[PDB]
Amino acid sequence: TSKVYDPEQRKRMITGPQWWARCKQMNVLDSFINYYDSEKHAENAVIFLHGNATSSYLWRHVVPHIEPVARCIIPDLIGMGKSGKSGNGSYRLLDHYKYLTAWFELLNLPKKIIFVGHDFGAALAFHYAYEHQDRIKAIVHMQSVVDVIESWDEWPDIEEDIALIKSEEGEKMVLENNFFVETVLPSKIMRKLEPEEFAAYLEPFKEKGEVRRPTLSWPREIPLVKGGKPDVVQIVRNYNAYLRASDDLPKLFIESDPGFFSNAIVEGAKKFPNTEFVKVKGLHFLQEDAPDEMGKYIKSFVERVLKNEQ
Ligand SMILES: O=C(Cc1ccc(O)cc1)Nc1ncc(-c2ccc(O)cc2)nc1Cc1ccccc1
Repeated sequence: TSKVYDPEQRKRMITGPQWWARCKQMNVLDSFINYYDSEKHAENAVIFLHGNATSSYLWRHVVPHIEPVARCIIPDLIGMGKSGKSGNGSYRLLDHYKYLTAWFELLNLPKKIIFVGHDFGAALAFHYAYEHQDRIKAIVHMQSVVDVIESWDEWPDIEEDIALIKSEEGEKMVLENNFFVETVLPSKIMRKLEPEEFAAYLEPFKEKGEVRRPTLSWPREIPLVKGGKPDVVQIVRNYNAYLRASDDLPKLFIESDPGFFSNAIVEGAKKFPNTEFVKVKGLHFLQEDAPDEMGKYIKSFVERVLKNEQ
């Protein structure tokens, strides 16, 4: 089976260099963060968090829809995109969280922040919210790490694949063969990316070896109760319980159709009260198939949240 280019994409296409020229770099702890900042309307802040294999580039066609209503800030996570590397070479969830929260404290953020999370980027937003429950205005999430994996009731039995990624054979798949960037990323986009678009995802991880570590450390953080990292499992248990009780926190979930393990994620997402559910066509990286529909849904949601707090 093959995929085809979107014939109208090249006229709107934003290349890697075009995106990176719109970004800025700032020191954060012992390293630095590359990020996009739309600057205007700073009384609110909408922070977009990518997950594994991607970078701020993922949001490039989504964010213009929201910039007119609120300041939009989009980082490259540490070790990813054009950001600096982690000082100790470690890329666990808490390593990312350490750099991400240090970056927040330098951005002049409002008291209450809006988060937009994908993949493990949503796990970071959820953990931040659990630890700063008075700093959260709204949360948008999608194809997200919503809860632990405790059984195969909703999740397909992925045990054999998890054992693979945790093995030395999985390490070679990532560090030598770039599995998540070269294979998973295009497999989980419906359209075919333009060559320049794939090149922007490939560029941080173009060289073999240890530079690819973040794309191996992320799946090894999976919150599988039996065999997962117990510190990550606890983080996810804690913020899941918080989210299930957060009746007063308005949320938006963008379902992807047919998505990627969608059923398990939706069933977890349904347990969080005050969630508006919308749906777009896509797989895992739904930003690359329905960015304008997503941007419009997010814009209306933010507008509604702002109008009803006032
Ligand atoms: O890594 C995870 C973590 C997770 C996600 C959601 C959740 O409720 C609990 C834990 N899941 C995962 N589990 C399996 C695979 C996977 C499976 C097969 C394959 O060929 C490639 C990747 N990928 C992933 C990455 C992923 C999927 C969906 C949403 C976020 C992150």
